Amino acid sequence: EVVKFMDVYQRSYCHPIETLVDIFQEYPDEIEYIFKPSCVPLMRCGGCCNDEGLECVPTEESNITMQIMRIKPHQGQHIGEMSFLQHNKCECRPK
Amino acid sequence: EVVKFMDVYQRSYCHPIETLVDIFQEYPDEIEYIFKPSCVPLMRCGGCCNDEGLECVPTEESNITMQIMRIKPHQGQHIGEMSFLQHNKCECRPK
Amino acid sequence: CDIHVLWEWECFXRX
Repeated sequence: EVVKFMDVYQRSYCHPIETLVDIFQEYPDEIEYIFKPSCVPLMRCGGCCNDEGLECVPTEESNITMQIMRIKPHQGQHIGEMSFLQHNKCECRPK
Repeated sequence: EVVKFMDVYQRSYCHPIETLVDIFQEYPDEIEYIFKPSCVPLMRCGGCCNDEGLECVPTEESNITMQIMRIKPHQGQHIGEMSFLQHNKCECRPK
Repeated sequence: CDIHVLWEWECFXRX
């Protein structure tokens, strides 16, 4: 039950993958609040390139909207809509 | 469609997720070689917990074997098996 | 075998 080479290469080469991302990364302006959940799942470019002088970066972006709980200290728990950026295609470019 | 609260939460709570991991970071000792591909897909703990004093951590691990191409500078390209650690179960625990 | 794109077995000949 060893994973064969071309399978390994194909599954690791630069493409959009489901990545759990802290909401504060996307909304650093709203650092005073607490969010539930604190992490959200987003298609983002990752994996490797043929060379260690190339980076995996996106070429087509898009937005998705999710319901997130937001708590301000000495204030209420609100559930509300927040928008996040997703990556649809990726390319290997020089670093 | 707007993703519903309960669905966001279920998808992002502490669990094993396919993750692209740099082979250098798993074997810093073998820093002399070049790897192709240079990262691999592994089941690892990710996601968030109900609280900000808990970490997502593994409770059950195992090994998977993959065919990797190992290149030494001024030497040949050899494809051989390497072993990596996977997480099978995850739980939220204190830090 | 262009370094910027994905794959053919006969790229991996050359190694």
